[PDB]
Amino acid sequence: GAMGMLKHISHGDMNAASDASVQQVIKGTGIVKDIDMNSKKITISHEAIPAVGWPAMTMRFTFVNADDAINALKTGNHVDFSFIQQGNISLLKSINVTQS
Repeated sequence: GAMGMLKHISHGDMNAASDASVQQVIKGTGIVKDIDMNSKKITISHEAIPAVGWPAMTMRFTFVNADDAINALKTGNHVDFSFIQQGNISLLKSINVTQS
C-alpha cells in the first residue's frame, strides 16, 4: 500500500433534508381548439398523453393567469402545455408555443 491519502472532497457542512417531490408537471402537446377567457378555460385538442393515459382528444385546461403566451396564441396554433390532476379538474400549470 501507498500511505498519504489526499482529501479531495469533504463536506465541512451540517444539514439534513427529507423529501422527494413526485408531483411532476404533466407535460403534453396539442392544437388550440378554443380559449375561453370569460370561462377561464383553454380548450386544447391534445394528442395522446401516455403519462395520464388520455388519447388524442380535446380537453378544457383551466388557467390561473391569462399569460402573454395565452393571449398571443389562439385557435389553429400547435402548442405544448403542462397541467396537474386536481380531482377531475385539469389545472393548466404552463403552456408554450412549440414552434417559435
